[PDB]
Amino acid sequence: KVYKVGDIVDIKANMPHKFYQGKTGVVYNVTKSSVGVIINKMVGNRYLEKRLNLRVEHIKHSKCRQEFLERVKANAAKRAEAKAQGVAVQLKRQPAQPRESRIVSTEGNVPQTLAPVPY
Amino acid sequence: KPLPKAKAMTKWEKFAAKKGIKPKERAGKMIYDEASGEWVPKWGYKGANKKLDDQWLVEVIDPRTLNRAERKRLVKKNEKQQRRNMKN
Repeated sequence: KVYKVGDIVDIKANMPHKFYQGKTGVVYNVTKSSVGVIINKMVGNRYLEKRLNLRVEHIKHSKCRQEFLERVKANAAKRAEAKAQGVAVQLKRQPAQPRESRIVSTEGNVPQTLAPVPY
Repeated sequence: KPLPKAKAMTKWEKFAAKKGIKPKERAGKMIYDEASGEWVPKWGYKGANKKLDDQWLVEVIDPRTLNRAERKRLVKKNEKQQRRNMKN
């Protein structure tokens, strides 16, 4: 783990002193013994930046921008195919949908009735 | 050997005595830390001074090293003042 000026990291302390503990910011300095991050804090209804100076081992890289890249590459593939042929490809995602009709079967599964228990 | 006598006022015993600064009671060496809940020697084991050294974030060059330097400057100034007084 070696960090560069500008990358993104999250704070994770391995007690009662201070708790950001799970925010996400950009490295704006890398000194020998530590690293420095900035964090936009909601000062009432404004975003004013605090410059925190963490240590080395209390910070790790982030994967909050891996799915975007992987999906853009999968979309490159899908669009290569959609130009290779005349195909409706429907790249857009979709929110989870309501289910459809079904027919359950009580052959090896007879419904067992159960009542609530006492005290 | 002659009898022992060495009466220097070191300019602190002069300043403190022109006005009415009395000495301190010299009761104890512990303070009370609030979060945590221990008695944490003020100097004598992980003294409250050497705490900004291992703090897990400082909230603003590394500020902890600058703090160490600023402490060392006062230590060396105290030693120099003592040497000057002893030379007087």
